[PDB]
Amino acid sequence: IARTFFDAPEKNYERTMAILQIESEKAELRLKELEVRRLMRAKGDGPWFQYPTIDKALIDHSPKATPDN
Amino acid sequence: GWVRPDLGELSKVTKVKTDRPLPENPYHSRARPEPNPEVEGDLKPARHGSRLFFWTM
Repeated sequence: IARTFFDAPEKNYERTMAILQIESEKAELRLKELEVRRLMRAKGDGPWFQYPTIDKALIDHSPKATPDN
Repeated sequence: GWVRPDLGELSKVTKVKTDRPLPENPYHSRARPEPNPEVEGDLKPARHGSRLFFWTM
């Protein structure tokens, strides 16, 4: 029975170790993503939460009809 | 000895030789804010996929 159907205890041991490593990595990445999102929302210096502003390529630079501008 | 200008002569854009220096900052503008850091580096796949609940991709 243990030879045909069942799995070796070493296989289950090392498989559980692999699963635990992957899931701990995922949990740490989730917590880091939460902290990054909070910091980017608070400070606004990152690539996220970049609300748009007025593009400065629209400003006319040629001399106008009045000098005082 | 004066000759009056023709049509379009007084509307020409001319050039002026002056000695006063050019105003380097005529708008009295102050220092501009520093831009955000941009994107650098090649794109790599996400570590363990989406990491959304139980999904392994």
